[PDB]
Amino acid sequence: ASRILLNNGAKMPILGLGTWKSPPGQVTEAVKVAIDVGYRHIDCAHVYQNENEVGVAIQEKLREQVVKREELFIVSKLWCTYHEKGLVKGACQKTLSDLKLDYLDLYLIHWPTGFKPGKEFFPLDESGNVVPSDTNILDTWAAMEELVDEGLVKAIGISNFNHLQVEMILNKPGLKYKPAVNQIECHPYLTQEKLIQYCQSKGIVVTAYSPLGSPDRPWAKPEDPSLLEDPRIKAIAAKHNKTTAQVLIRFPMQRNLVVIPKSVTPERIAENFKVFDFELSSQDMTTLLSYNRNWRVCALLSDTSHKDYPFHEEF
Ligand SMILES: NC(=O)c1ccc[n+]([C@@H]2O[C@H](COP(=O)([O-])OP(=O)(O)OC[C@H]3O[C@@H](n4cnc5c(N)ncnc54)[C@H](OP(=O)(O)O)[C@@H]3O)[C@@H](O)[C@H]2O)c1
Ligand SMILES: O=C(O)Cn1ccc(=O)n(Cc2nc3cc(Cl)ccc3s2)c1=O
Repeated sequence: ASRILLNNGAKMPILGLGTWKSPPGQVTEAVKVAIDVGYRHIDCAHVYQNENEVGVAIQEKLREQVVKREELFIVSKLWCTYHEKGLVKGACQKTLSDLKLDYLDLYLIHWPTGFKPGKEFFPLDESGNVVPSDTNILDTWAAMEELVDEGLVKAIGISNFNHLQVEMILNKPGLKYKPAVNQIECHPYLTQEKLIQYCQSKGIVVTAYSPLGSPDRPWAKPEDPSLLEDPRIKAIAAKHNKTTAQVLIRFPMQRNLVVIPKSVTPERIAENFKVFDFELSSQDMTTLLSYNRNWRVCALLSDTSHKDYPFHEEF
């Protein structure tokens, strides 16, 4: 299928467009091209500082009668500096206003960690440590629940939560909505078998981010492993007469995951969509999973001491 069923009864397209690091100057066109070749899910975030430009793309294609809103699946994320209960609605309404939407299909707690509230997205002390806020996961969740109850969002979830932090919400006394989705880093070098096992066994859909290894991540090192340049994957792709990326995208799809590859390059936006016309074999799958090195690209070492930092646990 092209969409997966969420616990709120809605269907989420398994392929969406990533927008982290998509420059404002270029993401409007990115989103317009994506919608034209068939993407219906867009992954956004206030912290990406481009939601206005996404918004412009979406409104235009609506008005062009290319798509209707009910066909779109728009995701955004509550940033760490807005975890306080009194800050959540405003944060959501800023995103809705930027995107020019009257609701979000899915809204996620971006990271489990709260940061000191203020203008700066990554507030630092004088020694380079990120300054936390005195917020906890459960209170933030209750604020997320309100947004559903108020019709601002159809569904809520989490992102970058380890299985203990997921359990905390699941077991929350007086829980109103279970998380629909957990959006985590996932690719052949970080295959997340245990967390995916956990999440799926709980009826929680897993979305795979940085499926191509985020080669444009601002802290990349030349010596870092590169999925897109991996000769082993290239060979699997050539066998299927597909590109390396196409394979890297088809891989999470065959694990019953949602996947959200990012591009602002029109030809790669279309390339990345052409993944519904082939299947990776059982061996292929097995082979890609064996490349796991539990290697992640998205972490924040300056925040490792946070009580809620997620990657100290095994999964
Ligand atoms: N929840 C979170 O904490 C979190 C964290 C990280 C990412 N995510 C989400 O996941 C999305 C995807 O992850 P990502 O942006 O980190 O990286 P990604 O999708 O793994 O890779 C994006 C990089 O790959 C390039 N690229 C795209 N298609 C290509 C192709 N067919 N061939 C060769 N290169 C290609 C892009 O180049 P161009 O764009 O220049 O073409 C860009 O430099 C993000 O944009 C964001 O929406 C969520
Ligand atoms: O947030 C995004 O979607 C993209 N993104 C942007 C900047 C960046 O440094 N990172 C790494 C982070 N790691 C943590 C780790 C934790 Cl515990 C909290 C926040 C972050 S941010 C990043 O993933």
